[PDB]
Amino acid sequence: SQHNILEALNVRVVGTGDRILFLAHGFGTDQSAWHLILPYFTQNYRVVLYDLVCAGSVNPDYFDFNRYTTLDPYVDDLLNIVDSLGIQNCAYVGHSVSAMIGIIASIRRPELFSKLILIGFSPRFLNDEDYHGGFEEGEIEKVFSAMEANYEAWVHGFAPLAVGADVPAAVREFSRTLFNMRPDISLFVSRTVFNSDLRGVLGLVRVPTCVIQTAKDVSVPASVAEYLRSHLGGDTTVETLKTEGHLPQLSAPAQLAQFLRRALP
Ligand SMILES: CC(=O)/C=C/C=C(C)\C=C\C1=C(C)C[C@H](O)CC1(C)C
Repeated sequence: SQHNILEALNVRVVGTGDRILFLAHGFGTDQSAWHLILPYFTQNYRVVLYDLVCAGSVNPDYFDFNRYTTLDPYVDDLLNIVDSLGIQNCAYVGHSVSAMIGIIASIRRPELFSKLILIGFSPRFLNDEDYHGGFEEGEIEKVFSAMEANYEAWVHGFAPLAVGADVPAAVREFSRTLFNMRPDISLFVSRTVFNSDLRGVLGLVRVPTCVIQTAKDVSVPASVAEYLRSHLGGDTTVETLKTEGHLPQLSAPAQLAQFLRRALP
């Protein structure tokens, strides 16, 4: 139930250091997205990885549509893993939805995180009055229709856009993990995430935070970076990668590793 979570979400611990580094993947991927970055840190860090319940590498029977209606159960899962491993202090790297999860988690448990590293992070995707998130409700409904009508065609068109840079290996990988997801789960999670809004709680963040924005993220306008600088409550830094795309850990691992290396405690 809540009790076999380590096996259910493929929790793996690698590396040698005392300092615990948590690598948390985002939408459409699983923990294998970190495999190019991982060798940069395993000599100096104790690295914890897991898969979100919605990952295609997780048994889809674990995805309870009745439960996973907001981000809060996802946060519960993260903290359950943390507590189950007996982790009292760690550095946390969250990509995409895992960035959103980490924000909430750090408000709940400020003492747990020495540092938040947020990659491809947005507090809100939908545009509001005086807020450019990058999407509109009508647009999103058409995406959901395409996903339902022919998920695989959608993935085929989407994966290259999301990877952004001309790195076929990265596109192929992101496609693979998207195709592994059960289509109805992908759609449901997308609905959940698109209708989330963390703008109200950004000021409550107390933990030191590094935001790593990419050059041209389909999910995150450049304006969001400055917004986060203005609104995040903790000691915050914002930095921009020179490479384009939503998935730097696959498309530009050397550059991402460099940024991480100097941001990490
Ligand atoms: C079709 C199109 O161009 C618009 C993208 C539509 C998808 C479904 C967006 C998916 C996601 C991206 C990849 C990264 C975000 O962090 C989380 C979120 C669920 C919003």
